[PDB]
Amino acid sequence: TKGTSSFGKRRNKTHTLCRRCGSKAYHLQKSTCGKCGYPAKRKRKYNWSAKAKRRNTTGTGRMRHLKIVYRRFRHGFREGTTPK
Amino acid sequence: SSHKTFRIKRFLAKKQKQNRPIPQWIRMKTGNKIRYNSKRRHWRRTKLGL
Amino acid sequence: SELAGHQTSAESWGTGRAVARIPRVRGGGTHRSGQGAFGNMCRGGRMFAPTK
Amino acid sequence: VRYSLDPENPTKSCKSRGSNLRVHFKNTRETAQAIKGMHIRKATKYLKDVTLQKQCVPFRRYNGGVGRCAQAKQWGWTQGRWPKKSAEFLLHMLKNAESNAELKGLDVDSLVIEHIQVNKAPKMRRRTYRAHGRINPYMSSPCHIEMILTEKE
Amino acid sequence: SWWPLPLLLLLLLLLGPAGARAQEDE
Amino acid sequence: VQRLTYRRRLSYNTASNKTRLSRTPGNRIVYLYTKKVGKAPKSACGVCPGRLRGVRA
Amino acid sequence: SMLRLQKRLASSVLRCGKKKVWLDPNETNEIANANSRQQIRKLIKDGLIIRKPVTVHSRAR
RNA sequence: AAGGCUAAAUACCGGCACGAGACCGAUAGUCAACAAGUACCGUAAGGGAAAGUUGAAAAGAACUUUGAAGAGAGAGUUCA
RNA sequence: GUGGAGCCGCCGCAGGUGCAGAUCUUGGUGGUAGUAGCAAAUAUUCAAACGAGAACUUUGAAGGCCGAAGUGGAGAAGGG
RNA sequence: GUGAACAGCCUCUGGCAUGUUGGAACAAUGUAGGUAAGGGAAGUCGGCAAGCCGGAUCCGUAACUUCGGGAUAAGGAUUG
RNA sequence: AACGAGAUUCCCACUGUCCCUACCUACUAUCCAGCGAAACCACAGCCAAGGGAACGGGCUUGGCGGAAUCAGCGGGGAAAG
RNA sequence: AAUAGGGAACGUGAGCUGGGUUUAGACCGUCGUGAGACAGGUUAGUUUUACCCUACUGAUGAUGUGUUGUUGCCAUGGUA
Ligand SMILES: O=C(c1ccc(-n2nnc3cccnc32)cc1)N(c1ncccc1Cl)[C@@H]1CCCNC1
Ligand SMILES: [Mg+2]
Ligand SMILES: [Mg+2]
Ligand SMILES: [Zn+2]
Repeated sequence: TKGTSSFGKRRNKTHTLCRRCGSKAYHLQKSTCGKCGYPAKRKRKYNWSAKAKRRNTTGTGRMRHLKIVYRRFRHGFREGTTPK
Repeated sequence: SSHKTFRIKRFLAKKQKQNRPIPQWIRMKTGNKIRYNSKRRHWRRTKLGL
Repeated sequence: SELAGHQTSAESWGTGRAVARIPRVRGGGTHRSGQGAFGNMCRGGRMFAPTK
Repeated sequence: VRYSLDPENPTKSCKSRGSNLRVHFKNTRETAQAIKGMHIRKATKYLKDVTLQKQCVPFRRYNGGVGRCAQAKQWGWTQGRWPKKSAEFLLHMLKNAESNAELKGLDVDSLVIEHIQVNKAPKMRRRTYRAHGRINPYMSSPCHIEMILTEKE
Repeated sequence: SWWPLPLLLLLLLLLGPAGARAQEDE
Repeated sequence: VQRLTYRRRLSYNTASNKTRLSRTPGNRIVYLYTKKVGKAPKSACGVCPGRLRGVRA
Repeated sequence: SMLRLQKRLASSVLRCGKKKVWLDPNETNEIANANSRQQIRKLIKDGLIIRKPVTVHSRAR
């Protein structure tokens, strides 16, 4: 009654998906998250696992607004447009 | 579940459009090596988990 | 290699089960699931005297 | 493609082949040995009577626990079995063999099965479900077959 | 011409070793 | 003899999902969801229950 | 010669089960042209799908 | 003394670029030379793979023939 | 003999330099072996059809069981 | 329908092809179910297992007791 | 006292528990078509005695030894886990 | 008639039985401040595999007399 007969009562969810990291780690009864620790202001990361930064450091996603600051840098951030 | 919040069936609608084969013209391009879609999900072997 | 093969959480299985006492990787699912982890013997292992 | 022991007289000899087809190997090995050196319009009438259980097929090397039968004594053996799928794939190939002999212009009522060998193909896999939550595999054993047809004249 | 599918690692769960403990009272 | 089912997606006989059943002009014995029972106002100042009259309960 | 769709849809237009519906194996390819329900109601009036009424359960004993 | 600022010499396994190696050469080198932190597992923290090569050119076998097809046997391409 | 683009002598130098065993790691395959087995809940039969192909698909006829706390009709949760 | 009954058992409405296969034969051992002369626990650590009694109406109901019980005690009969 | 799937002794009744087993049926097992695993495995597998790590399959001295196999069996393989 | 003594891994558990032993529950006695202990007493307590080789019980067989059949001989083995 310990094993396969009692895996039949897995019917209701606990962890749904969060809104800041999208992880299926938002614990509904606690209303926090497993990876990011959602409603606290910071981002939950730790130095006791060097892979769990490797999943979510800067440089793992799109970088919509740092692919340009890297590009804008090498001209001194101009504002005068162009010649003709 | 038949009672689903709207975030779920815009999460399910992405995971239905991608369960779909490669078109036969894209196996004729210059320099590919994909020959069948290996991210195909079948609803009994591998489930999404919400 | 700066740190090869140790970037893996594994342990010896310990008890019987008719396996050698090499550390095995954890988990389930994928192929690399119970294989022999770090040690010069094993595939994907830290070499003997990782050179400095 | 390439055969073993390409025949001694290629002008008056037909050939045929089928590959990566799903039979059992062991049931096909010990029926290709029974007709190895049999005249084609006797082998054709033979392999009908194998499927109808009117003329058996002895198992010689691959006979572990194979039960005994009474029609084996024509072959001088105490074992046999009547594989009506193993003897039904290569019944189809004799049709394929005589189709190439008439296209090369040979009298098909005068051929013998000179050479025939059955060798194994890459085994395709699936799985079963055993006690205490283990998995043990079902694997097939498809075969490659190959025959050369020579007349005696 | 269907693409290859499945063949995932078994990942079988560990079970108990040597069944009943038994032993000798001696 | 004609087993009949719920028509709303609440499959229990709870406090608000309790009914009667009636026969349509298309003579199928259908299952019709009724209102709860109203209760009349009881009098002020500690008199016996059994409510007022003249009013719509 | 699959008739199972026509077996379902006639049982949804006679208001009966799958057991009761359908006599007449003569015109079998003919009713395999009937897919819409406004072809499957013409076949009832033409006499190709009948009701095949109830097994008798007499209370006389 | 219980108040304050301050350049060089110094430190850089994150990054944006580079250059080189008495390195490793697909069970190696990072976990990854390829749709790799991807497939997949776990409720979740987390664990996490296998997988390079036709040829100069696809010229990737038109066509005839037995079979319903899988597959052949002839013919054809190419240096193979 | 196959194979198609690299390689070796000698003098020095430098090592991640030699395998039969580690209940060794990883990949591969055997004997076992056409063997254990495909045996819980009574049970199928005849003809016609589409088919290259019919015990298992459909259609009919017959014999059956579930038998209204159902092997029936609808749901919540879960699955997508 | 029977019956006290939503028990059990047969059927109508509604399902279903006998539960991941079929055919031939009726050896041992087995698994599940039955019987058996004469004797009746001699079996065996133990009456283990099995069997007997079992529904109702009318009689009859002891020791003991916290006077509630015991008790449907036991023990007879009857049934179409 | 009532109660207990509690523990023990004896009697009446009942019975294959026994004398002493027998017969029948069902699903098997068995033969066949189709699909078809695993544990395990140095090499393999005929015994008696002697010697030996004091209890051999192999060595020593005798007995002796014909292919290939089918259904069963639990003596052994100081069997396997 | 006699109710002689034994051996066979204190014969015999992939033959069984689990009574007593010899886990975890528990009670009592003695001892220990205590945890606990006691060849002290008591009740409750999961017994796995054979389809491998041999051995053995049976069933086809193989050699050689040219092939096939019929009727016989007895080496050896058992022996009540
Ligand atoms: O199923 C088992 C079971 C049987 C044997 C093993 N073993 N033993 N050694 C083994 C080595 C390899 C594999 N398995 C092994 C494991 C479990 N049971 C069981 N039986 C007796 C004792 C313990 C148990 Cl759990 C249940 C219990 C209840 C009644 N029905 C059976
Ligand atoms: Mg490689
Ligand atoms: Mg004699
Ligand atoms: Zn989150």
